[PDB]
Amino acid sequence: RISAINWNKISDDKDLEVWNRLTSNFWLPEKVPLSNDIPAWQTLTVVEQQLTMRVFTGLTLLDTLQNVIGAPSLMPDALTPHEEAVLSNISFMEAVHARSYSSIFSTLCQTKDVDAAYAWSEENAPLQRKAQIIQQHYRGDDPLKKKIASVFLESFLFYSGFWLPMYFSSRGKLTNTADLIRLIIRDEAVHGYYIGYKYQKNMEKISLGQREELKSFAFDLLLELYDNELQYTDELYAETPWADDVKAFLCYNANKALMNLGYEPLFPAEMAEVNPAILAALSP
Amino acid sequence: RISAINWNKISDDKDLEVWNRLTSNFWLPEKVPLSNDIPAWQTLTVVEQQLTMRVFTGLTLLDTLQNVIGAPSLMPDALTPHEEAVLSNISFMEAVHARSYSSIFSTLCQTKDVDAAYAWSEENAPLQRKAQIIQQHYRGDDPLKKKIASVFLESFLFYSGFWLPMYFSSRGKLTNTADLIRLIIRDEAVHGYYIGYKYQKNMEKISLGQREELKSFAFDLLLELYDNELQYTDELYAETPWADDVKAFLCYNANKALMNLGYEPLFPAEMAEVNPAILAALSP
Amino acid sequence: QLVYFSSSSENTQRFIERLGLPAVRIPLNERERIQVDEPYILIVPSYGGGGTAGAVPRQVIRFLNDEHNRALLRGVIASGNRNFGEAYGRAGDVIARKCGVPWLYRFELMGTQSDIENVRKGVTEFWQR
Amino acid sequence: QLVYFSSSSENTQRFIERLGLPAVRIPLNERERIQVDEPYILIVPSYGGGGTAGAVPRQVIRFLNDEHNRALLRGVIASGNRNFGEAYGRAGDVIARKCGVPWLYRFELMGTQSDIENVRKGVTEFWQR
Ligand SMILES: Cc1cc2nc3c(=O)[nH]c(=O)nc-3n(C[C@H](O)[C@H](O)[C@H](O)COP(=O)(O)O)c2cc1C
Ligand SMILES: Cc1cc2nc3c(=O)[nH]c(=O)nc-3n(C[C@H](O)[C@H](O)[C@H](O)COP(=O)(O)O)c2cc1C
Ligand SMILES: [Mn+2]
Ligand SMILES: [Mn+2]
Ligand SMILES: [Mn+2]
Ligand SMILES: [Mn+2]
Repeated sequence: RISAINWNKISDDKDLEVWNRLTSNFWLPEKVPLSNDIPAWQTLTVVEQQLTMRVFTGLTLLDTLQNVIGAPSLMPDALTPHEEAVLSNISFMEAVHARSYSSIFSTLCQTKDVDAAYAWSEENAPLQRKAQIIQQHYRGDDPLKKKIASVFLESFLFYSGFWLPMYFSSRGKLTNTADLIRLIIRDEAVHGYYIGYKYQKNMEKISLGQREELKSFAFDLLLELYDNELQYTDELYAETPWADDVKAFLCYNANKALMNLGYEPLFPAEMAEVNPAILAALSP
Repeated sequence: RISAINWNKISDDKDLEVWNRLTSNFWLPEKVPLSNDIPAWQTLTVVEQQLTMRVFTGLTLLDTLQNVIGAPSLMPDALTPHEEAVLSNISFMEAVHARSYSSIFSTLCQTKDVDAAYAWSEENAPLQRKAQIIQQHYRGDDPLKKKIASVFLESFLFYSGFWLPMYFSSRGKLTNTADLIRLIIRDEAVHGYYIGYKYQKNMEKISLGQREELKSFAFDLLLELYDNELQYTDELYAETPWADDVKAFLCYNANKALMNLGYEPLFPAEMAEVNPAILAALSP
Repeated sequence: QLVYFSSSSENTQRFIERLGLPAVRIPLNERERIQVDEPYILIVPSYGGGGTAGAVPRQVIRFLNDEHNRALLRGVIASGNRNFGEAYGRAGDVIARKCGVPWLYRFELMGTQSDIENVRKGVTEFWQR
Repeated sequence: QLVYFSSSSENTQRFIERLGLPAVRIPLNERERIQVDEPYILIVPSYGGGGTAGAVPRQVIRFLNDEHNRALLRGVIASGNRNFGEAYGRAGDVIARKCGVPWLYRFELMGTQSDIENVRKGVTEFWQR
């Protein structure tokens, strides 16, 4: 039944390439000096603090989903035994991402306010719908739809939350928290690339007409998740004037998620004009 | 279905203890200078080289089994969300262990000799019988038996292979390979401890009648795998005079595997008296 | 003209296909011949690993090791992803500093319509000066 | 008299039960403090890495920090696992070095029958000094 894995008998060179990239980029939240952000956490308003905790409690839920259900659901559909091993790394690192959010709470935040943010996330309708839609495709019978959902979640949907530490970084606030988030972002950039690459490889062994159906499904799923994420952004950033800037950052990342899957960008330049300070926070 | 994980709301302290120990002990085969063992490798006899490759091809199969089926089969039976996250690390590190054997092959060995050793492993009856018994319980519907099989494999059975790098270490040969094996052993000691601990925690919720049923099963399975492992040792170490010391080392580790599950050692002192040079190689 | 490299994922390949301009590809196979006669701008993706970052792909190095190819190089465009931080388009400036050519443009993945528009206008104005 | 610590896994606890000698346990609860009156040997498991980066459990540190208990310490026995290399039973020689007491014995997990018999003979012979 089970055969011994041979890393000197590589079928797809990308498997080894991504294995080496992900494993050598290993990190833990303890390696980041988060304690240096306490003086900066003080200067933030109650609104900004509340927004911060609600963002990370939301991201904790979705990273837990990727760890428990997300990555493992892709394993039976792996083309190579080396892909199975790479997915084991991906699953583990999702637990590291989710763990790192608790490290931010433990260092900077008060237990009372954190528990309130957890409760706020549980009752939030757009976050729960997002979780449900993505999870339903993971439990489905279509291997390719699982890959679409995974790419859409962490190459696009996550950036409604990722925007905040990037904005604080440009204002010179919570720089260490932003560094930790950039380590997560660096992981997800490879995750989306790899899963998207394996999506396109599996698209080669299906009919021309079936490719057109799945292209239509992808843009349908994107726009369903997009409409939901607009509501999620409105409810999160309600007490701030940043709503429009996050939505432009969403459209920008939505295009990148489509490019990972090998599709044309859907959103035009005028809808995807991100504040230059956010882009500079990504790439210094 | 999915709840947001909270590492600041710990149910069982051991989950965090083991998470911290396993993650902080992260390593890769690339971090070990395996190429420095080339001179020592070339002083070995054809018998010794052949034995080394057959040992590591056998361990590759079993570690691949642990990555693909072993650790994932324990996930649905987890007591806490934190146990699920730790099992994600275990599963990934099983893939690292299997990958490290190929790193040894690529560095020291000839390709046709490695392929011949892989073929030998495929046609070896005791090795395949060992693989079938362990997978049988993994794909079964008794969660407690999966934990028993997992502890017996890597706290007991693996050591018929682990003996050799420790022997070479005692004679001052293949020291870097020995250092790599000690990193695998360091992982497996915690793996067996944790899985064994969770086995004991799960047995607190069942009747006395079922505990005695599982105890009788555990000892019967141990003797079944042991008798088969003696045959595996005889066939593996046929061209050497080391079989008797390997078997003594097997009985020593079998007692440790039982203790991880909370059972009394079964093998007496005279059967488990390991050559002190092997023990010194394990703990300098 | 244009010379480019693209891995089996083919992000840069799809960029060139959507660009429309005539271009020659540096072969994906390691041991294949590649020579150009007309002066060119190079388009490279980045592949930086960890410590000793080999951001420039092996095929691009083998291509630039040729003295005839290197002499006709005039500019470099970098492909990649902003999510890699300071390593975004790392292959661009590495070749730019080694070969003494200017680093012109940086884009992500297969490039947006804005990236295609900026390259078309950037390339044509570059050759006329 | 023996003083011992054991975690929720209770490997050291099971060793003491099989030993057959009267022993007082250092409370698993960190808030609880205990005092002994007779001279004793201390039996400790090692927990280097993961816990507090140190080998000695926090409850044992609190036990020894009490000047009353430390003065009655006569010897130490370390528990652990040989698979941890140089760190095997490292809690023993840390307490032995810091308090100036002899490190008497090292054993693994819940201990073998040889370990039990060696500790039985060891302790009985020790208290004639
Ligand atoms: C292992 C690996 C390393 C990468 N390193 C970088 C990098 O350092 N900087 C960057 O901007 N992009 C980096 N990328 C992203 C690629 O450059 C990007 O996906 C590019 O569009 C691929 O082009 P291609 O498909 O034509 O080869 C990396 C991708 C992989 C798989
Ligand atoms: C996080 C962790 C760290 C450990 N570190 C060591 C160590 O450094 N040296 C050692 O010999 N054993 C070490 N061990 C093994 C334990 O000391 C051993 O299992 C002991 O029997 C536990 O006793 P207890 O169950 O009564 O607490 C460690 C175990 C864990 C879980
Ligand atoms: Mn993630
Ligand atoms: Mn991911
Ligand atoms: Mn293993
Ligand atoms: Mn293991």
